[PDB]
Amino acid sequence: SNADFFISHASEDKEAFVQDLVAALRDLGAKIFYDAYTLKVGDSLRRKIDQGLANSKFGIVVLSEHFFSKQARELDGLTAMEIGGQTRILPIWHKVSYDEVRRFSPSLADKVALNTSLKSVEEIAKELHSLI
Repeated sequence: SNADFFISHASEDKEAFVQDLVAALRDLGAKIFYDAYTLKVGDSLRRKIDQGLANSKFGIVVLSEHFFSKQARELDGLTAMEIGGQTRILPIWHKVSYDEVRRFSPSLADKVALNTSLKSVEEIAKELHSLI
């Protein structure tokens, strides 16, 4: 577990917010990996999460509109608990509404998480760095 955090995200967010979160956290002296953790349609969240947790202390999942679009009701209880029911995984809500999160997964909407509409990338990096 060399790195402090690994960031799993949708490709559409990688340059815009993942990129600032990575830069801001590195600026504070934290080790982070974002190259291998982009999510593509057909990827297994479980496998990517286990892969990342084998090389890092914690994991970050960027919950944006793109992440939800890319990712079935029957299995929502299983997949949302992989994002929200893990002690070492912290989700970040990015540019999403409570009703959107609830529409994709009722289970996820009430789980404790960071939110970019409440803090700057710098405030989020400082708060994430404290947990380390």
